[PDB]
Formats: sequence, C-alpha cells, structure tokens
Amino acid sequence: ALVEQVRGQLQKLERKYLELKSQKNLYLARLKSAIAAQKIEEIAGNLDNASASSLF
Amino acid sequence: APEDLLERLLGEMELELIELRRALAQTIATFKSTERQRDAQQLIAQRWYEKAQAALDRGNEQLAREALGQRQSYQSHTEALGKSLGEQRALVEQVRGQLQKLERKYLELKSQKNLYLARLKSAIAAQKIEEIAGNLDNASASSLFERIETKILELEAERELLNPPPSPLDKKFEQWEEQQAVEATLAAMKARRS
Repeated sequence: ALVEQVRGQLQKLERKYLELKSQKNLYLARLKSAIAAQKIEEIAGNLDNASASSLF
Repeated sequence: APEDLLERLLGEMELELIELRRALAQTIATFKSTERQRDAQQLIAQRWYEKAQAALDRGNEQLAREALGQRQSYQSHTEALGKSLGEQRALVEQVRGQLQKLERKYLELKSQKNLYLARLKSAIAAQKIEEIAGNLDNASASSLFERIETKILELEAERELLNPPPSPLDKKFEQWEEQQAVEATLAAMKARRS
C-alpha cells in the first residue's frame, strides 16, 4: 500500500510541476510587453504632449 | 536529528555484541582447561592403580596398602572438578541462547531502520513542494499570478491616464461620418458605372 500510494503522489505531483512551468513564461511575456510599452508612451508624453512637449 | 542517532546507537550495540562475543569464548577457554586437569589427575591415580595391580601382586600387600592411600588424595580432587565441569555446562548453554536470541533481534531492528527513514524522507520532500505551490499558486496570495498580475493592471491603468481615451462622443461621429464617407463615395461608384 505504501509504495502504491506514494507513487500516486509522485505521479500527480510531476504533472502539476510542468503545468506551472507552462504559465511561467506566459505571465513573464505579458509583463515584459507592458514594461516595454510602458516607457515608450511615457517618452512620447514627455516628448510630444502639447502641455510641456520637449520636442515642439 | 534523531535519524543519525538510530544509526549511531546500533553501531554502539555492535561493539557490545562483539564484546560479548569475545567474552563467551573466554568462558569456553577456561572450561576446556578445567576438563584437561581432571583427565590428568585421574591418569595419575590410574598409573597408581595400574601400578597398584603389581604392588598387590605376589602377596606384597603392604606396598599396595600405602599405594591406595596415596590415590585417595587424587580421587578427592578428581570428584570436585567433575562437579565443577557439570555446572559450568549450564552457564555456557544459557549464555549462548541469549546471544543466539539477541543477534536475531539486532538485524530485525535494522530492517525497520531504513523503512521508517525512507518514509520520513518521502514526507519531508513532499512537505515542502506543496508549501511552495501554496506560496506560489494559492489564489489567496499567489506570488506567481495574483501579485504579478496586479502589477500588470498598474501599468495598464497608467496608459489611459497618460493617454486619455477619446470620449465616446467622437466614436459615434466618426462611425456616423464613416458610413457617409463610404456611402457617398460609393453612391458615385454605383452612379458612375450606371
């Protein structure tokens, strides 16, 4: 019984481990997308925004 | 950590087992020596007895009379040793039974030593992994998704603030105007060809 039940834990646990890994990159990619997009519009706001446009 | 004690305690037991193991031979060693002396003493009397056969022979009784008197001194010693040999037998027999029984128990405990150690390690390894998952995935305070995804909204919320979305006003005007742009332009399309 011990060897059977313990294997079930290992069998179930391994499936979960890779499942988390799949979402690891998915959320990381989304974070980077916003991070990259966060600054560019800030530069445009600091560059073009008619209020205090450094450009024009 | 009690686990190291389990291995260490048996090691100390093993030293005592060999210590007792050597001790038993010492008891056996003296037992053999006692047996030899009894055999030697009877031989001395046996030589006197074997000699006494000739001493009594030819009618020279007086020589035999004195000879047997000397024998009795050895006979008394012989009897005492024989009694000692018999009682020593019980001690060697019973002590071996203890050793015979004790050794069987020793290995029996060793069999369960690894069995419980293995189960402990299994739970120990499995104990932490789910704790990480609880600290990682658990929707309450998931470090993986909930806390990370909250930061996503923070950046998302800023874009509308820094770039105010056009009011819903303009959407309908362009859509209202867009249909005329296509229709008015297409009105010429259907008209120019027709």
